[PDB]
Amino acid sequence: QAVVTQESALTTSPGETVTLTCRSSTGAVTTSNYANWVQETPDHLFTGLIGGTNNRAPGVPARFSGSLIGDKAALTITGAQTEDEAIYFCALWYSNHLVFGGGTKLTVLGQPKSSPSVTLFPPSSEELETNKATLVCTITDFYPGVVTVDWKVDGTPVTQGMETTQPSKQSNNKYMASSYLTLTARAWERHSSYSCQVTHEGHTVEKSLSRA
Amino acid sequence: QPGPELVTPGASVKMSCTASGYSFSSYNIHWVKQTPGQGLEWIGVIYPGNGDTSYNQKFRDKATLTADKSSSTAYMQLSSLTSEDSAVYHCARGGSGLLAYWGQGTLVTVSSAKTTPPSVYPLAPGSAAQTNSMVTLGCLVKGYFPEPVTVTWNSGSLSSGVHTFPAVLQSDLYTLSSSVTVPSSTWPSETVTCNVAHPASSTKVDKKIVPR
Repeated sequence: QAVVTQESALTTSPGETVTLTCRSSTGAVTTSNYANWVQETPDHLFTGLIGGTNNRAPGVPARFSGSLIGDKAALTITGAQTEDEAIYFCALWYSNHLVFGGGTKLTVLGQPKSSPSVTLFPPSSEELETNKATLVCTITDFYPGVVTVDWKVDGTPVTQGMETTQPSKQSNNKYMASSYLTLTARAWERHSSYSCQVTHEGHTVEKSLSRA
Repeated sequence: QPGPELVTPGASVKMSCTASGYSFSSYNIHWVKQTPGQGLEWIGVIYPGNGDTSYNQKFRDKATLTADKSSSTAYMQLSSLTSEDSAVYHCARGGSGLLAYWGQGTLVTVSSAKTTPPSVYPLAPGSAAQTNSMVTLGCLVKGYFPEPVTVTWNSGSLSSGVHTFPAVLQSDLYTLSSSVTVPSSTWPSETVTCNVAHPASSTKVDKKIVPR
């Protein structure tokens, strides 16, 4: 079992030509690997594109095409569309064993970039009766759909007891997310400040609350 | 058997591949395993033309592929079910060397976990901003197994502004949030709710979002 490598993410605009590659650690990617290409839409639908290195599946638009660039298998989208923003997976054959790649998340700028809106909730009184406290931080309406989250208690960073959801697409083709910070009801009354920091494209949006 | 997703550790499931891939082709039929972490894994391929099967060495003792040309059927039967097999098992139809058509995607959950009803806690706003004024409210659905749960707002009257985030696995138990936004002419003046129903063991909760 060899390992198949792809580019983590790429960004482009409509009308432009973008090239994705597919690397093989155990040598080079030849014609005898029969490169496969599958697309996964952010709604998780899965559609086959390319087989046998360069054969389009029946029904696939002419803007999709596969080829071999030097020692790597490649997918070329000439005249990219807004509907092309999705995750693309690569698959190489090996004797009698198909290995899949990590996938490449392609972003297509079909709408203006947007800073995420952040809401923060303090733990409810009922949960405190169970000696537990959970702060909820909701992150909605951002584009592109990549966000990192950090927490801060009393101005000091906490990297423990945190959990963030993965970005899912909204109805307006934007993205949304949330995060939970669980503490004890004892710790909830033994500190003061709580902060949820959302970093999106270089800029940081921050929302805080103080138990008062 | 079966497909309501929940099965005992040590059981043996059997799935089927069906859609509208239309008569004609299906020269090969592949099967793919999708899971948060291991990504896409290839189980094997069956050639309905003469029966010829190929299996991944990892799933040679656990997977069995069958198909007939009578009712255009194509089955996979698993056995010795561990919680490792908890994944989304897809099916891929297509011609020679083509992962053309993909199916719905059968969810499979293997766990010894007991069934636990959910508990809902209201989430009041407070000094933690919600964008463009208005009023953002929500609920915390925490500690339920298995999936899913359904959340509504104002008995269904209240759409728009609703954001039901996906559930994050939190130590053998599921947990999700769900925000909603209404003008101040509704809150804190009048009614906001909030119905979290949980099928598997049945549960129906009503929570009035009373201010802090």
